[PDB]
Amino acid sequence: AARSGPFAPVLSATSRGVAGAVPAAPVLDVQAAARPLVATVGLNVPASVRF
Amino acid sequence: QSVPETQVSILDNGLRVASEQSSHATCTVGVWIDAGSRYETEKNNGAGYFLEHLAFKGTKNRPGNALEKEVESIGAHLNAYSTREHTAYLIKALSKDLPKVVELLADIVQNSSLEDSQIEKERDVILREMQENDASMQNVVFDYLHATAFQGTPLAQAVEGPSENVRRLSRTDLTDYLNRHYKAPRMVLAAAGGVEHQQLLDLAQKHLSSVSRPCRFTGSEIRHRDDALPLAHVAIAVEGPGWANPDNVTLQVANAIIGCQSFQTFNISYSDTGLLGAHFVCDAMSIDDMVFFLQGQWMRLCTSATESEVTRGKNILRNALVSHLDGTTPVCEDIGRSLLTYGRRIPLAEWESRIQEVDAQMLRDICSKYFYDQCPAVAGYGPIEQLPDYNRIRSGMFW
Amino acid sequence: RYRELARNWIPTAGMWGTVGAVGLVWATDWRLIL
Amino acid sequence: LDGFRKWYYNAAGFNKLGLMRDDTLHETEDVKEAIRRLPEDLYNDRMFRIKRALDLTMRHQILPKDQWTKYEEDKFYLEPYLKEVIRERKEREEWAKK
Amino acid sequence: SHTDVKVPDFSDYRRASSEAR
Amino acid sequence: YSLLFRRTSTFALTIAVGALFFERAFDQGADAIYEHIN
Amino acid sequence: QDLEFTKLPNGLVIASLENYAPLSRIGLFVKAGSRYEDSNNLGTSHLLRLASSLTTKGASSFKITRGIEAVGGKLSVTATRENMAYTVEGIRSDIEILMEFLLNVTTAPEFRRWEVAALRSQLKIDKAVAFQNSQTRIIENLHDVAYKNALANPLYCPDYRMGKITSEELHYFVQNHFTSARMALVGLGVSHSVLKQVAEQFLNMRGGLGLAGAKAKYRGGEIREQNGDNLVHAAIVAESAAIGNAEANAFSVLQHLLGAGPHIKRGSLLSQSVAKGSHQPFDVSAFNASYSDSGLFGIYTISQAAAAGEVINAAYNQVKAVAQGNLSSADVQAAKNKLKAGYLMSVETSEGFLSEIGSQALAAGSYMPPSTVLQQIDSVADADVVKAAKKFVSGKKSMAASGNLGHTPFLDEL
Repeated sequence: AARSGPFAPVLSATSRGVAGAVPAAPVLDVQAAARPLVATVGLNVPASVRF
Repeated sequence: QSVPETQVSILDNGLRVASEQSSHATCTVGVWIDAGSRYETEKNNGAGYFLEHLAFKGTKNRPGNALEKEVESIGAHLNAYSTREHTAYLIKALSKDLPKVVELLADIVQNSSLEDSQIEKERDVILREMQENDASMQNVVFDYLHATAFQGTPLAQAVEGPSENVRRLSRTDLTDYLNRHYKAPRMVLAAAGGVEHQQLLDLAQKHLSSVSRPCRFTGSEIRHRDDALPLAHVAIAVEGPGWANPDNVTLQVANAIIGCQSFQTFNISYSDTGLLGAHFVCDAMSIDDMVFFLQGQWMRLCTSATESEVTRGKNILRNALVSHLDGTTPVCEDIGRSLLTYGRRIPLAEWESRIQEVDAQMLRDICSKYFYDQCPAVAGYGPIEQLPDYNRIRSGMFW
Repeated sequence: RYRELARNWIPTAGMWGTVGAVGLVWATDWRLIL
Repeated sequence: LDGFRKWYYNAAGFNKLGLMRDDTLHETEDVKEAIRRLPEDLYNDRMFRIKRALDLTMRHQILPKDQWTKYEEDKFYLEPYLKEVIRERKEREEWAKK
Repeated sequence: SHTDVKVPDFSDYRRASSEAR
Repeated sequence: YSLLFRRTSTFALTIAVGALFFERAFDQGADAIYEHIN
Repeated sequence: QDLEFTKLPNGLVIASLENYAPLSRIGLFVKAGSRYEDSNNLGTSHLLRLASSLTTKGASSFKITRGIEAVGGKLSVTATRENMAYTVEGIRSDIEILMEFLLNVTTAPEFRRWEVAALRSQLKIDKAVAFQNSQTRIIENLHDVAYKNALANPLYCPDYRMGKITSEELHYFVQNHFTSARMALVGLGVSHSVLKQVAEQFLNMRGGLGLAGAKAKYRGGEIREQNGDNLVHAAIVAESAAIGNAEANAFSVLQHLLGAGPHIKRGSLLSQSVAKGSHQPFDVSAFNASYSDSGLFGIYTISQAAAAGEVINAAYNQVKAVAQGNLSSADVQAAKNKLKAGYLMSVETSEGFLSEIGSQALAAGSYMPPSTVLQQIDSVADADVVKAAKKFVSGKKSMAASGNLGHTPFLDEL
């Protein structure tokens, strides 16, 4: 209210309930720790994470 | 309802000062002017918009930021807008400040100063925004639903005008539009909220007492195809009755019956013309199904209304079009238009009478008069390949 | 609500039947019937 | 009447193929709706029951007697839900007439 | 943007009463 | 337009009726023309 | 007819005003915002907000939707981090069944599992529509980096929690926060009596004080989101006063001195201090969000990425000038006039008036006449404003930034 000033619709959310549009808002084959990351990729060998 | 009647006292110049006192402590004092893009003659197509930009940048009395400063100091909100037929400059402010809310408005309508220096900047502002105004797809769709429906008339041209004119505009031109379309008989000083009508009339006599004293719908289609956009916006309209036509109310009830995606409905009214229709945004693949859906509905009302649904529509209209204590701004706005369009402020009791006289038979009669076997105006923007062409929409306008 | 719906089509339905019927008599070239 | 019922039960046979009453309800629009609402477990269970039945029919064979359903054990998993679908369905209908 | 160019004139085609047409 | 060209139903009726008469009329005129030629 | 604020014994604070209006409005206010969740039920208040048209014990979803649309009435849900408000409005001749529908929705939900399973996709769509603009994301990020537990919870459901919110979590949240001692029923255009009768047929059964929330703890920090937008958005806040203190009035006067939105279309010590050095387009304002235990006050900037640095610095420097006593009494008087005009225009509309009464009810159980406030805002004095400023310029800051942040400074540089 008084505090809202020009930030009301930002500190508040109002569902319409009953009374630009949404712009159309994967799955991959699947511990230790602390060894700095070194990502590797290859022409033939599949890429991997060396976490 | 004990509605506060809108007492409107006219002035010599013809400012037709009006007012609707309300308990609210703050008020909205605005000036309406019967001047829009419809009164422009394609050589000054952005004069009203560019004057609307220049009107807050200082007047003789308030050089530089004075205007904004004072209206800021007083604590009031200064707003202005322009349509194809009306221009409004209104201030929301504590009622006690009417004395200055009115004198300030007087400067804004007369004695305004269009510094060429400022003119240059506003040109840039307008131009640049326009360069981006393309982001408002909906406005685009609605400014073509206007171009293709009112081809060859002054109602096709937009409020902003083409970049061309914007760049090519000068103080004198503006001065003309200002001195031509700012006449006192075409002006309403509207006040809503905690104002006294006699004090406002005395202030209008003291200040503002100096103000000097065939549109056609063409069934057509514009298709702006750009397949990189994620969503498509399509508007389909027919010729609205007008502002004064009585059947407007039976058409509003019809819109309340209708209420894919974002399927809004509009009844835009101008002086004895208008656009009555629907705007919807959908993924391309569904545009045709939407259209089919929508056309079926209009047709439903035309031949198969139901008292129950009419009621649903009358009630939604009733809760709407109240413009009563909805706030000083909205009310003042309504008064502002009511004096410009109807020549009087229609009270809410008359609106309720015109709503309750609407039944299902006259609703399907008026809908058959305005929707059945009519040639629509279609405006599409986005991936609109599956949007049907004019024969299919033509044929869907009848069963 | 349904009654209203029915009422609206009753006359038009007859119109449709009549339309076909007019052509029917013609197509049937029945002199006995109309 | 239980005697009658139980008797009819054995006569119908849906028990023999390891299927409760509900398992044998035609998938009309409404039944289908209720089916969806079914908690996943019952759904997955329903499926195995049905799949099993199909396999047995394939061989024109019935389950060992012991595995047969029991008039008493038989539970109606969908009944509670189906009613709702019908209730909601009817409500919408009457409202239509309004 | 979207206003610079206007509807091209179809006058030639335009059949410069709608019920009659 | 307000009688036979407003709604499909109206359009249908005129078609049936008009065709009903045009048939005989056409033959009748043809009689004259045919006899005229011969 | 001054609001007949009355507190029923249970705790419900009933309030009403017979304005003899054509269109009335009845709202119900619950202290059940997103601050009452923890890490196990995040996003439950968002689904509760979107679940207002579900099947209730007394009316189905079809009956509620078709009955509210049959009379043309409106049912809406507004939610802050502290409070939820369910509001219905319509013609006076239909508000009996409107109160039936609203009180059924508040008091006796069912939360069927297929209905919430259908609603979770709408939850995702609503979150995307809400985060279509940069201000919402940067304020949510600012709250998340500013607080530790309570006010750091987002208004919108997190991405992992979609598909995981169950009926039992909604039932637990309703049973633990929708109790009578945390509820106020406020009606404009209705008789007080009816509010009470509906307050006994409903709103009286759930009468505990509910589950008490944790005290919000400040953390500080800065979260940055590099996303390649054309404009850099940056909010820098610090801890401020809470609801119920005169220092909150001092902070409101301080934001209206620094700049709290344009009064004029297309166009503030901040704005002046930025515009004297930068000719690029910008938008600098003061942000203040105060809740019943804690408040955030700071600056909000939108600017071109390149100038993003010194513009922020310029805005910060202006607040430091106010922290050094460099202000005039006419500026503070203009700030007070702007604040009181904003309050009066906020309460001049019917739904804003109903919200205000509602908030006051839940917050202090009492109604404060607009007049009273005016003299209290006047109480704030120049030094008071300066004081709040120094609080901001000293208190650990929290910074949420988004855009092309190659020239956006950090807190240790700011």
